[PDB]
Amino acid sequence: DQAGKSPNAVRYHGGDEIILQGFHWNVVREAPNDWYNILRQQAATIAADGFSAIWMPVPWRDFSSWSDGSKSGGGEGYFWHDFNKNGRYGSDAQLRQAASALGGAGVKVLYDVVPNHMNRGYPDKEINLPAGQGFWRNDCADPGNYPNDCDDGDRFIGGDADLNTGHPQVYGMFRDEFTNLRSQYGAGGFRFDFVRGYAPERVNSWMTDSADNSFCVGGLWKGPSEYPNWDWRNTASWQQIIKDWSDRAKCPVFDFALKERMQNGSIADWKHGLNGNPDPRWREVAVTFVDNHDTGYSPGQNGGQHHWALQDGLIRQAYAYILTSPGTPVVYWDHMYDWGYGDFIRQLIQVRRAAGVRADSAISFHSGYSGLVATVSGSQQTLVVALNSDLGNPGQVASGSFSEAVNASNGQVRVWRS
Ligand SMILES: OC[C@H]1O[C@H](O[C@H]2[C@H](O)[C@@H](O)[C@@H](O[C@H]3[C@H](O)[C@@H](O)[C@@H](O[C@H]4[C@H](O)[C@@H](O)[C@@H](O)O[C@@H]4CO)O[C@@H]3CO)O[C@@H]2CO)[C@H](O)[C@@H](O)[C@@H]1O
Ligand SMILES: [Ca+2]
Ligand SMILES: [Ca+2]
Repeated sequence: DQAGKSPNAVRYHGGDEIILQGFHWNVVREAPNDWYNILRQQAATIAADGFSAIWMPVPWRDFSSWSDGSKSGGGEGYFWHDFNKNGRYGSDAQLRQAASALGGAGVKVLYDVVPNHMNRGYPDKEINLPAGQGFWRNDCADPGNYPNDCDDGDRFIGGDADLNTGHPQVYGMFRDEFTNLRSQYGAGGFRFDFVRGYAPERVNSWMTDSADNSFCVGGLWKGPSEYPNWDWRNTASWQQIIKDWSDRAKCPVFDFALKERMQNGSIADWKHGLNGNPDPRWREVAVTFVDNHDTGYSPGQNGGQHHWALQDGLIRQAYAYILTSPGTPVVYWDHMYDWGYGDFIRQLIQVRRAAGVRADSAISFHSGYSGLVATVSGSQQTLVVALNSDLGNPGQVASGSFSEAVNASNGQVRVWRS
């Protein structure tokens, strides 16, 4: 495990990570208080599958609850009330065992942290911040979903649960918890939640103070049309918007540019995600994914959230693309362990590693065929990737002696290594 910072000091940890999102939206409903026991038990498997890191659910207990017609949710971690680790995923004790088992097997533990808001209203909690002290966004005049004097970012829905993460005491509180996660819960890094909610610069601060040399990733889902008309971002590409967050937080960022192309364009247009960017300083900070707990389905109730789900006819192509290309790939728990894509994914992980493909590896796109046709310059081998293409042989697009590495879905997924 190579471990440095990128050339622009972004915390990509060697640019060689392969991450597993370790949960789906309905875990708290399907394996109540049993999730950490399940991970402990699966640690060796996760490690053998080839993952170098795992994105853990929020560790802070969440006993929230909501209902919206047929829709229902709560307890998943995004509306926590305390730093107490005895939540719906399992106890503190189990968490410790789980992180220890993962860590021992050589899988880094990345915690999902939610600094933007908390469950203000929860009656029995250990963290009680009174009103009128500047701790809350709503301590200030709250015009609309725009930064206010009590919160330098967007608000979460109503904004009544928004924290002034910039308040010296609120900042300090998060900072200590981050340090706590690293020293007693074996944190090798963090996934920063709802990043649009507070300044990017705060994320760099936090990382600097508690885990400067760790891995970090920001979850920024905000399209151009959500910025004010006068803002440059209102006219920028998805790529520019996320790259800008990354420059400021000094953390890799989820590639929502690739996700939007996967949902709205053709497979040939997948080349316009951050990860396909010709400048290595651009593509290396991209954290690729096919679906997450928000965008995809989940086993159980209501099929989870499925806000921007990738259709099944493209799941193999999508994994083939992310696992063989630049940026840092993320595998969704369900595709891997629930839905039967596990074998195919395992094969690609092996291909990626044998080729020595990394965050900054070069990628070239070949124009004369149908589908996506790309040449990837791994540090050990060159890969030719042809997805839903009329390409006949790797030699039509690259110099060298190629061997078939992968051939799935009636040749819709073809990968060759030199
Ligand atoms: O007190 C503040 C607000 O509280 C109430 O909001 C409810 C919402 O209406 C519910 O829908 C729900 O919210 C979920 C959200 O549905 C779910 O997607 C998840 O969101 C995360 C997301 O996973 C994550 O990836 C990330 O980037 O950001 C999101 C926020 O962290 O989790 C949310 C919280 O559980 O629950 C909230 C609170 O219970 C109320 O309705 C509002 O009026 C009020 O302002
Ligand atoms: Ca690394
Ligand atoms: Ca906010």
